[PDB]
Amino acid sequence: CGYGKHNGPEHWHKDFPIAKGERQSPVDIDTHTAKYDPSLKPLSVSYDQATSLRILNNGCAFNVEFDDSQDKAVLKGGPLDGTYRLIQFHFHWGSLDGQGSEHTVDKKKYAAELHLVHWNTKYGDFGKAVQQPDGLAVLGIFLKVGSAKPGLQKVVDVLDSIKTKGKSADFTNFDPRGLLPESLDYWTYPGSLTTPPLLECVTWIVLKEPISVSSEQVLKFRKLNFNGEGEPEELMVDNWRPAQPLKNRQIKASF
Ligand SMILES: [Zn+2]
Repeated sequence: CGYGKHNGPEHWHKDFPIAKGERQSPVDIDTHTAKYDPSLKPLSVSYDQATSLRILNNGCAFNVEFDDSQDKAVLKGGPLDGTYRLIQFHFHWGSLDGQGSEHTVDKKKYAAELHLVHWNTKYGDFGKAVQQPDGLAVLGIFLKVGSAKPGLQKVVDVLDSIKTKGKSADFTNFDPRGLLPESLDYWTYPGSLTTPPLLECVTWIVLKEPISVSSEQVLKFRKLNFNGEGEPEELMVDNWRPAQPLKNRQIKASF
């Protein structure tokens, strides 16, 4: 995941030619071209039994990891067929409050974007699922800066213990329901992972309503480091891929 001046997103296609593929993410969501789809079934976010395990700085972002060895936290419904298990969430964010999201809405960039990553249980494990066109479902939630998000603060306050690449910390009993907005109204389209290997295995479900976080919460994201301990400091900021061509896809609205 290079995001620097010399290995950023514009360079990824040399190692990962699918970077110029037909169903790459993120995309700009043009709210006046998306169409309401009455065939969509209700979206079901079932996180009551979620079991968080750990938080890891992987040099790209930080991942909050879940126990996915049973259907404890699943996403169903919407555009999805079957059951998708929560494996981790992470964020992308900017150096400045006016940038950081991956998806855009009518070209608007948000300060950050939350990705709750789920895999289709029919494929047995995550690594098999990413090889399938319907392998993953990613729930995307925009972050704007305004009032503090109480449900995010436990995350913010462990970041000091995972400052550098390769550090992890115990992160049990975190409830990801605290990161959801009130409304589950969404846009959906077929896409890809937004970091290498950029595999075209994702059904994207992007919520229309952003959550608000405070300036102080996002400033703590920006104190993380892309580098490992003992290396020259490179602040973990602007870890987002810009919008990719929509090509032969239709974005559908649930509302
Ligand atoms: Zn992501």
